[PDB]
Amino acid sequence: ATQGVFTLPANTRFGVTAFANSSGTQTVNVLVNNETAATFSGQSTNNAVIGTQVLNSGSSGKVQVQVSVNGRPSDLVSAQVILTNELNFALVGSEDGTDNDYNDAVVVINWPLG
Amino acid sequence: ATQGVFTLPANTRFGVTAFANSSGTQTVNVLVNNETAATFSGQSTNNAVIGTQVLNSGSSGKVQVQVSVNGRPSDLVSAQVILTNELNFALVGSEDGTDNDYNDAVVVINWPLG
Amino acid sequence: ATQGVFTLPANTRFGVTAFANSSGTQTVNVLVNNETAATFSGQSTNNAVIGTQVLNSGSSGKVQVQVSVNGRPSDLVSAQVILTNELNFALVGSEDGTDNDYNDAVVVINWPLG
Amino acid sequence: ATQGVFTLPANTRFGVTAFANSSGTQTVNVLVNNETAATFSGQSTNNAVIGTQVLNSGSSGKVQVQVSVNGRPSDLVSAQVILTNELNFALVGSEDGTDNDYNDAVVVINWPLG
Amino acid sequence: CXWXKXKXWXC
Ligand SMILES: *C(=O)C[C@@H]1O[C@@H](C)[C@@H](O)[C@@H](O)[C@@H]1O
Ligand SMILES: *Cc1ccccc1C*
Ligand SMILES: [Ca+2]
Ligand SMILES: [Ca+2]
Ligand SMILES: [Ca+2]
Ligand SMILES: [Ca+2]
Ligand SMILES: [Ca+2]
Ligand SMILES: [Ca+2]
Ligand SMILES: [Ca+2]
Ligand SMILES: [Ca+2]
Repeated sequence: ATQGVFTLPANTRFGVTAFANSSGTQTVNVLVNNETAATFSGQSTNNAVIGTQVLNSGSSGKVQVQVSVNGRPSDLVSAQVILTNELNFALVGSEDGTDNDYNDAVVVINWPLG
Repeated sequence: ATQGVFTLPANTRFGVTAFANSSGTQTVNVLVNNETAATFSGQSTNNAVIGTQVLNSGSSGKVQVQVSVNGRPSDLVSAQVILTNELNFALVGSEDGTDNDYNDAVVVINWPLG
Repeated sequence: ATQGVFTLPANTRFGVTAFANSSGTQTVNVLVNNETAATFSGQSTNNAVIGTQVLNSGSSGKVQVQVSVNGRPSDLVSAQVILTNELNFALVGSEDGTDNDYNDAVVVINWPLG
Repeated sequence: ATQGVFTLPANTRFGVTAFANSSGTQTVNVLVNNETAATFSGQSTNNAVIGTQVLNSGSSGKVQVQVSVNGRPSDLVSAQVILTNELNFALVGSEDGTDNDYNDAVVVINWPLG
Repeated sequence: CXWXKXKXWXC
């Protein structure tokens, strides 16, 4: 099944934040309505916050996260969770190798803001 | 129900990161083995990272997130999510007032690292 | 924070299923748009399905779960999770006593159907 | 990434319940320690319960859900959610066709029981 | 933050 794709409420501010846990340099792209809105990159085996940014979900609300390592796409896992019917998290893990720890790039999207 | 308390695997590194969305100054305390292991403080209405750190879960694996504004505990919501039976997120939202957006401090704990 | 309250997409069929794990008789009421739409009662320490029903979320999409034992409201915990941006679960646990297993009535709402 | 595989605490009872939303006959297999522990088969386009059972997680705690239709494995999505650090849900959706509603068989695993 | 009149008389 498709992973890393989330439908947010339209034209809503959201945060996106990426963590690295791999010997490989991660590249995280965040697309909003199929346009590149953010790109984060870094290399850490200790959860460095290689990027954080406030974006807007736009007219469509479609947000997609893609992860790659030196051009090679990583396998993605994702889900969205809602607490007290109001606080939203969209979660992404990724695997760039063979150990299947799926933490090589971790991406957390949160909304509402403010 | 208790919120903001998570049983992690014993003696294991985890990441903790906090974001702020409030006019009030947020104080986030992370307890391991019932003692304060990290404290983050900051003010933002635009989801600014007010702290990020890697900690060890201690002998018991018990991790507790406490959020307060000028010494008064905020109301917490929380959950843990596991993706592909391996990647763990422990998620906390908090409400310091009456609008119930529960984003006033948002805390993300993730493991495993590395 | 309020628990057991979920905003569903409007005019959408959904399933609700209640399980019992308690020495006390559980009463589960499901309200749609503030009106009782289903009610299940039963005692089990074996996860019996004390009721399952298909309902429509209606114009409001507002769905609330009430759990009580002999007329005393239980302490509810809840969250919503979405898989591959399309499959939804609204999850409820509840505690009627002192041991805090929060399984005494468990309610799962799922959509879409068909 | 692997889906439908969950690690439960050892020697622990859990509930498994399967719902159908498809014109095709669903067969749901539940494996414990890689051996078939329960099988449900049925058909419904109205979320009917095609099986519910109490199982034990055994020495290993490894539980795997498989779904097929007319002998063809369905694509799975899954996750685990923990509420108030105590109540566990392991959730599975499956897709037998092309509309990607991932509800064709829905499997809910919950623990602890009792 | 707080329980308040006028965005904050009360705290
Ligand atoms: C205090 O109650 C108000 C406070 O700050 C506001 C700007 C808004 O973020 C609100 O959610 C927060 O509780
Ligand atoms: C919540 C708060 C903090 C400091 C001063 C005033 C108020 C209402
Ligand atoms: Ca890896
Ligand atoms: Ca890694
Ligand atoms: Ca608030
Ligand atoms: Ca706020
Ligand atoms: Ca109980
Ligand atoms: Ca119980
Ligand atoms: Ca389908
Ligand atoms: Ca279907």
